[PDB]
Amino acid sequence: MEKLVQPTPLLLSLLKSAGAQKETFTMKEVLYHLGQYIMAKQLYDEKQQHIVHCSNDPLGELFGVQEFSVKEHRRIYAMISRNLVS
Ligand SMILES: COc1ccc(C2=N[C@@H](c3ccc(Cl)cc3)[C@@H](c3ccc(Cl)cc3)N2C(=O)N2CCNC(=O)C2)c(OC(C)C)c1
Repeated sequence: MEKLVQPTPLLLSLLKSAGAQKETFTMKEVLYHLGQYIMAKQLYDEKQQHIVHCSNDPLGELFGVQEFSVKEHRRIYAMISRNLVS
């Protein structure tokens, strides 16, 4: 089985803008919708497309960074865990 987690308000709002419909998700579902948000907002770098630019988007406040690479899975997981109801 997989644990169902509960995104805090800001993260949840970004997930729902990407199409998410519920309030609890597996981590796989959180990541998927977050990736969809990034694609929709065109936050990825044009030239190195694994790089995500947050400096001009609310995602930047949420995570607390300016850029991250989708290769940094531990960093991304950490940023998400900071934004779950404990
Ligand atoms: C070569 O370009 C790529 C390569 C891989 C990813 C990626 N890889 C996936 C991923 C990344 C990190 C983790 Cl921890 C798990 C899965 C997933 C994802 C999930 C969460 C976040 Cl915050 C960002 C991306 N994520 C994506 O969402 N992708 C993958 C392919 N299909 C998509 O719809 C876009 C990618 O994401 C963009 C949105 C930047 C771009």
